[PDB]
Amino acid sequence: AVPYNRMKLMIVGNTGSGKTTLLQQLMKMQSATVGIDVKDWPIQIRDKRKRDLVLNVWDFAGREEFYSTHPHFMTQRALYLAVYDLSKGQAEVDAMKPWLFNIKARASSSPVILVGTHLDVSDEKQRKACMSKITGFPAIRDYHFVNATEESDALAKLRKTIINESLNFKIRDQLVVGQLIPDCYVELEKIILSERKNVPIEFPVIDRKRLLQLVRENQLQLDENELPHAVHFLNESGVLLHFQDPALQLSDLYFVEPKWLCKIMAQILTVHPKGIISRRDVEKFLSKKRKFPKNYMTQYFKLEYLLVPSSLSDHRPVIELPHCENSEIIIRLYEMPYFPMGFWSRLINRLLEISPPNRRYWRQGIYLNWSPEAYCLVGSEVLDNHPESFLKITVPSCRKGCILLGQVVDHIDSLMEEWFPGLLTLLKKWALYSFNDGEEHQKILLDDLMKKAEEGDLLVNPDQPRLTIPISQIAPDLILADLPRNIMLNNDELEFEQAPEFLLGDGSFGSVYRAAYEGEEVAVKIFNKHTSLRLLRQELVVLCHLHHPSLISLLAAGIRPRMLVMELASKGSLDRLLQQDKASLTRTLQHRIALHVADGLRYLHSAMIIYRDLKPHNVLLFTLYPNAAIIAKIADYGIAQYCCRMGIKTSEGTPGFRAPEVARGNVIYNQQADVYSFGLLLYDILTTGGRIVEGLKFPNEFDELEIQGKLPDPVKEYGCAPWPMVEKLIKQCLKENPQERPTSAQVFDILNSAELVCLTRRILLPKNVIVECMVATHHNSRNASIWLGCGHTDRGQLSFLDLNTEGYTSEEVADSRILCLALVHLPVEKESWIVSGTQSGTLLVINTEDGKKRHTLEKMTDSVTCLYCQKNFLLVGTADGKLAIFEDKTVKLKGAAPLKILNIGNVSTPLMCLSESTNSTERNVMWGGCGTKIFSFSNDFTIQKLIETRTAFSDSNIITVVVDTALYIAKQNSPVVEVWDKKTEKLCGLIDCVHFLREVTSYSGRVKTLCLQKNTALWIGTGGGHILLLDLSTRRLIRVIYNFCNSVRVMMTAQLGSLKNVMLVLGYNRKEIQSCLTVWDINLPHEVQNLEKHIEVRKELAEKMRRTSVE
Ligand SMILES: CCNc1nc(Nc2cc(F)c(C(=O)N3CCOCC3)cc2OC)ncc1C(F)(F)F
Ligand SMILES: Nc1nc2c(ncn2[C@@H]2O[C@H](COP(=O)(O)OP(=O)(O)O)[C@@H](O)[C@H]2O)c(=O)[nH]1
Repeated sequence: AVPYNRMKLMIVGNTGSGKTTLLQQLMKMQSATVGIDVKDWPIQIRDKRKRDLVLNVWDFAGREEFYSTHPHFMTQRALYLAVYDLSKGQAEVDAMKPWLFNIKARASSSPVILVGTHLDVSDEKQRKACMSKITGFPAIRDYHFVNATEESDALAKLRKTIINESLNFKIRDQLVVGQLIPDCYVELEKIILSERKNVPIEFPVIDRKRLLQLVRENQLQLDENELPHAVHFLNESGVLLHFQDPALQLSDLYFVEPKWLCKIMAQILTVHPKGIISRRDVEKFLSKKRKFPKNYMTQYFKLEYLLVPSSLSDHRPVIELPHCENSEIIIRLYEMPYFPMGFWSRLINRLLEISPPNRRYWRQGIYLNWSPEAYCLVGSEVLDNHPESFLKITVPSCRKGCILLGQVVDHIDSLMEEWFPGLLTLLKKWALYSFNDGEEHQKILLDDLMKKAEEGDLLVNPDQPRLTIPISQIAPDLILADLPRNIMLNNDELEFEQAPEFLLGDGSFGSVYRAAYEGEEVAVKIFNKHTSLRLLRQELVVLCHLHHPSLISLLAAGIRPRMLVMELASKGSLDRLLQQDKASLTRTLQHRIALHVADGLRYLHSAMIIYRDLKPHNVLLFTLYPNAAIIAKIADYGIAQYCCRMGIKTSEGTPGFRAPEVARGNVIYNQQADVYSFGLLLYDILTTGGRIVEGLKFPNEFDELEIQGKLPDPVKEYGCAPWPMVEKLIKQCLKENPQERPTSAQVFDILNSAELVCLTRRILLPKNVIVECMVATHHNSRNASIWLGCGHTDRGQLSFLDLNTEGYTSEEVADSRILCLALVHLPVEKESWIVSGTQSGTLLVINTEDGKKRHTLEKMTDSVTCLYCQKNFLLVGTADGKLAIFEDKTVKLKGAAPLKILNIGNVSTPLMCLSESTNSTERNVMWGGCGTKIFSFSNDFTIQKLIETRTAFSDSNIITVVVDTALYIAKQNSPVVEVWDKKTEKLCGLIDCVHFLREVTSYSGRVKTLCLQKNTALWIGTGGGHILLLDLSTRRLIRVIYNFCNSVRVMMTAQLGSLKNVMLVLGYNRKEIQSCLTVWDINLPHEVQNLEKHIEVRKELAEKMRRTSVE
């Protein structure tokens, strides 16, 4: 709680007025001030206990050219002077009036002194009357007309004033110098002083990390929670500058020397018509520790062939209207008292769109000429013999000019709705009509012409009814004549009813009743009585130009009852289907309704439009049939506003579905503040809308989640089944730093995957415990438990992961490394038993239910390499290839050998690829291999086929075999898989692995696992971490799957929750190993096709719509 006494002064001094001269004479070569020039000014008041008053003084430059960049520095908590000469007379105060008017809106809680200058040649008696009449214009406390350069002025009353304002001037009833601010704040300021000396001279900036390091490094005791509050406070007193604005993206940097930013305009001013200059090559001529000075972020200065408005000429150029007649041209008018500082800059910027041409943009008017058919001379014409100012648009009275005027007036009214609120009141529109051509123009304000037209669009001369002028060619914005002629109401062919029964939703400003239009069914959106035409145009700027097959469409629009006919969504909104038909949302439809909305948002954000209102009641469905082309459109663009790279300043949003910065409306967000609403939609789709009704209880609890943002784990509490690939969106596109969210194209891309609609679970075993052999549970009904054979320790462990609970309940039952496992499921006597094959060569046996039933079978001659489980025959393969046959009747027997060894090889030949077939169900076609030699056998235990494979990678032993109609053979470190036919016993195909991997990439394209789906496709798992979804048919590649693992160890097919079709996968993360277990849904090969055909369908739809729309 330390005292802090340092206020800021802003002498806004016009040119020639001697603001610098008065400051110099007050604070005890003066060519001009090129921009702001900040100084300090210490003083000690006469009172003994008077706080040390030091005024951070800004000697604001006053040439008109600089004005466009001024308002961004005029902030609150500052006493604005004003300086106008008196040798000019009553004209000088009139010329100073715009400055006071601009102060009146940029900061109106700031006291304003007002001081003349150069009283040596003044006539005070005249100007005193109008100066008193000045006291809309803010609280000009006290005029203090004073001398020029000598010392005969009591203007030091400023000090007096401010020390009164030390407690009179009250930001929220506080004291500007008496704020009991913590000592950590002042310590931050103290270290900022030295940081300004340490920071590069021509590159003043510090990052966040350095600030966070020095906070604790110098024992400040400052917490990270109040740290942004501390930054904001110091920015208020003006010792540093920080731009929280997400649209600017400069939230990372911190500016320590505010004396530098003020002069960047001056420097860049003097780095063919102006506003055209070469690339900003001067960005590297300085220190510039980046590819720009002080960071790469200079070019984001909202104050590359260059355009700058400040240096634009101030004379109306030599441009003549192609036509001249009262009948042939419309002219709109806006009556405004004072052009806000920085208007024409924003206007030129916004009107540098060329998609609604020889230009001629001067400092106070754009000009856009396509041809003698259509031009739009937006320009300032104060020549009215009146004090106020007129902004006038001029267009030719043909339909092309109407389509131009009706868009220019929307863009101007969006400028004046987002950036300049104070004007709208002061703003007063006008339309210029004339009955008999040649006579002068007669004006009528717009609020009256709108009603005169609503009554009837045949505007009558009040003097004599013999003259008639249609409201079309005088003001076609009001009667909706500037619209493509395909969309126009035809009320004869419309039969709506406003009755209660025929009602649908009620989306905020309006209602939507169903009706008939041409014979089909439609959704007539008649507006309320208290609704302005501006909202109609705000929706008809989006609904009549953009065409996309995931956005709602317009069938008509008319001004008589002010409706908007739109196509009907038969199946209902997303909310009314996420509260009733809960069980109709499968895992496919839940992804289609999130892909179509993402595509809609992509097309929106690609036309410079922000939606801002992505609720779950503005996602309409058309057909719940999971496999279609147009499932989910978007509707209710009631507050959708244009959004360039500059950003938006208003704050509209339904409480609970807003970005974190939208709620704190002080900052200016951008298009990427919408992806948060989409993430919230995705969180409300994943959990079947539980959050909706939970937020319905309390509006404060509904809005805290967009302010506090403590969202639960959706899989834990709400009960939803795990979707472990979309939970990487919901946990990514819900962040707090807007720069770190995925862009809309990048969240459409992540959602345009067949993996996401598949990876169905994902488990990570504990740190550095590894699996080498997996076996599922054949019961599939007791629970979802999958025993795993560990291999990390020298001894052998037998873990048992339980899939639904994720509890790794390992155990140590083996002495040596565990190599193979198998589950014998005999309903006879309820004998479900798991046996294993150790690297030592013993067949350990364990019962699932019995905690201790270790009936260790008679150990084989050598180690164990594989095992296989109607026919309940156990076929054990040793490293010698001495295949053994046990039996299921000896499950209780503790050590035995039921049948004889069918030895087919020696110790040199390792035998582990045993497999059966799904063709004809006859186990007699069991295949396999002993060493570098394939073989088969049957129940007769005879070798009915031995096919040696001795014919660089062609000299390796066998690993896996699968048999549906041919043979597939993998061998150790083989980029190929040697195919064989079971009829000719000859090698037919050679499916090269790395050849296929060449599209995604001493190549580690190994083959460490292999599986074969029933009759659809292969799953070839590569030791490099890829899953080759090879098509079984002839050669086609469905998809290669990667970027989730580093080495796939084992793969197999299992069953979960009494339903089949899951594909377990056990993978390495390569000495730190994180053994991972994905569980795919084996519908994946048919999915990659169905999804790709769907996408390719609607992309054709989107192109047929957009291309034809140009006509
Ligand atoms: C904001 C909703 N607007 C629309 N809504 C619809 N369709 C429906 C919306 C619904 F919600 C329900 C519904 O389930 N209801 C239950 C009772 O309460 C409301 C009606 C039924 C719909 O069509 C049959 N079509 C077009 C529109 C658009 F405005 F976009 F044109
Ligand atoms: N009329 C008049 N002008 C003065 C007097 N003393 C200084 N000036 C002018 O006032 C100017 C300073 O005005 P300033 O606010 O810095 O103008 P800016 O640089 O364009 O913003 C100097 O350039 C002087 O030429 C004076 O006694 N009478």
